[PDB]
Amino acid sequence: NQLVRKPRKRMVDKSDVPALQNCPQRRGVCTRVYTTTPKKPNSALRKVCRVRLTNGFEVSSYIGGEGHNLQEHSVVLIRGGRVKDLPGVRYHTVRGSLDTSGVKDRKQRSKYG
Amino acid sequence: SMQDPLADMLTRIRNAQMAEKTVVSMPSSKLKAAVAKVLKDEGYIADFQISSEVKPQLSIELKYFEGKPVIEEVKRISRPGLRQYKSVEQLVRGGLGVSIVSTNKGVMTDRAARAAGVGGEVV
Amino acid sequence: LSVEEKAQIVNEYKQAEGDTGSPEVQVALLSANINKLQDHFKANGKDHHSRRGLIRMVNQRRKLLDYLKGKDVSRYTALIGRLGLR
RNA sequence: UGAAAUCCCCGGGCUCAACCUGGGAACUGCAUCCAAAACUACUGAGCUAGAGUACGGUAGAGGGUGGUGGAAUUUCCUGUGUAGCGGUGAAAUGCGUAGAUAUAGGAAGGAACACCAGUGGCGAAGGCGACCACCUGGACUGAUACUGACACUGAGGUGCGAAAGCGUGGGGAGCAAACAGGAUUAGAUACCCUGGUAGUCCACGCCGUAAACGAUGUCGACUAGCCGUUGGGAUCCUUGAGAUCUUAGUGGCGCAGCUAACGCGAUAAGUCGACCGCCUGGGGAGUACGGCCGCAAGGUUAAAACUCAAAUGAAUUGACGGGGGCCCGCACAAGCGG
Repeated sequence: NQLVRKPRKRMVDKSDVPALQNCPQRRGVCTRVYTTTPKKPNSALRKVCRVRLTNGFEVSSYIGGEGHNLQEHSVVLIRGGRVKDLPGVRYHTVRGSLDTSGVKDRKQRSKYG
Repeated sequence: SMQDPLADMLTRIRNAQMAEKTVVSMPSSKLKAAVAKVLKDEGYIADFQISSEVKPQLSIELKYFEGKPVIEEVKRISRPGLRQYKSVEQLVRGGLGVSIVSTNKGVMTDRAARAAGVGGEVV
Repeated sequence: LSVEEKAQIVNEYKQAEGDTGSPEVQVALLSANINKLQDHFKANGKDHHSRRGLIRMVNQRRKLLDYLKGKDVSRYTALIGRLGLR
């Protein structure tokens, strides 16, 4: 009777990947490439790329190589996925629309001897 | 106010099965306090003896069936929206002593063609 | 409110002499008491604890009239034509 | 009637299988028509058990308007009088050619009503304490007579709402946000002292909030006992010094049951019912923006972005405390010495 006069409304769940609006990947251009420091238990010098996505959105993506060359105006593809240490990043630069290099041998996303 | 009288039967019964009270008296009404006849035909006997003239109080003679009573859970009533108006989709708990039915023609359970109402189980 | 006022408001609303309980008599016993209390609340306007006993008499009269109007409009029209109501 | 496909069960054809296909089932639905009359509708008449009326009788800080008291503080007059004000974690301001706490005295003025005072009472809540009168509300209580479901709840709405604030005008003892000093401390913007305007008080109007709490919505029915208490009533050999049952409140334990536990336990957090309000991880935030209200202070309705993997409840062990109680040791001071 209380349920009949207003029913139970379900709560919507927002995306935790706001940019790339329901897309798997979405390319942008690197605004700035830099390093920032992890959250309190961890310590490293981890390479980020602030990218301006082609939606007009402007997010920070992670570069998960063992050394990269995204040189300050590159044309990366990003994909979803948070990096728990870096506070306020939500994306990964995929490794293979620009550069892949190294040894990796325990691969993707990699190179192929 | 008091505005569901046969859930007041099934609660006066239940609270005295929860005590060890011998008899429950209550000022209840026609055929849906011959729910009491159904409940204590299929089940047991009582005297059950609706007995006055102008305040006709019925007196279930509960009995205690060895050790701990046989009414474990009764109520399951409808009053608004709490409800059974079924067409057989009605209770089958153990398939036993099933569910008093309270509608248009005669209070029974599970024997004739169909047509549900409401009550609730012996066990 | 008085003993002899309340006996005389019974006396011209009786309807079968032993009666003091019909919604004729009760609405008349209330309507008289509401009117006589209106003298009190012009003089005593800060008395809120006794306004509430008056608003109870207004609401007890409105329920009794809605009872009688839905039940017998001929007794309702006569009662409302007495008592100066509506 | 619910197209066919699909889905489903049984088959047939693809070399098997996808896939293709036959037949069935299903499509929980809809409308029409015929029957039944346990029940929540409706219509007609009833009944008295819910609810209300008349009639006594008590109890009450229920409310409102006036008045009268008594104790104390302060401030004023006049008298008697002589050095002061050894608060406290410690001293600093008002006093003597102006008499100093002050008399056995008088007058004025506000404001609060000791004792009674009580897990007491009344009120819907907020609240209400002197006494008397007047005006008035509801309960409780006893029999009897009457009405005959007249009831319950309640989104909207509309009233009433501690304090403090706010206009507008009286009032102004005492107390006292602000503030002045005086202390205390690294500082002290505070806790302590001496003052002290708003405010507190009265009238009318506004606000509309509180840890507005029993952190527990209202109504109704049922479910072991024992011990108090308030207002009634009835029975008891009856002196009551009383006793018992019965009601409506207010408390202390506690069986069943429930509870995460604490605990609740006829004043349920048990057992059920009717209706309403509300909640959906923590922050952001009861916040922005809008609307409504307010004279203002602001209230009420009320989010998102972003952020974090937690916050949270209750109990347990420990450690700790400028918590408490017991206990001990040249720990405390007797006839030692840098």
